[PDB]
Amino acid sequence: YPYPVDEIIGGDSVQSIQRRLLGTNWNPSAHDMQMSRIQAEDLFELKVEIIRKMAGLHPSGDWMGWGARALDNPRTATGEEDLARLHQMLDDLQSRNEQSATFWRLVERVRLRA
Repeated sequence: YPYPVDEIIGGDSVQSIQRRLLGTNWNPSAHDMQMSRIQAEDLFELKVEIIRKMAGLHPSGDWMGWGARALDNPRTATGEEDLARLHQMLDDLQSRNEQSATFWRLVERVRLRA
């Protein structure tokens, strides 16, 4: 796995995503810790790929500092985006770059440098 669990990219880390996945489960079993860690690693790796892509497509956006917040979903239980949806977003950016709906949606969401 390419990232230590405490390395922060775009304002998130594996550990911070795991904490969000755990939600109100303040005393999780070892089983729930394992499950949330595996899911958090998968989400983080994908988020980083999207954030790095957007950082170049959108230099005015503070992608490396705050990009993870632009990938939240207000309609999910944890606020994390669905894994398959993140894959769809990355495919859209890889296929169509700044001509994609994903590019424009993310440009509108993200905090700017200025």
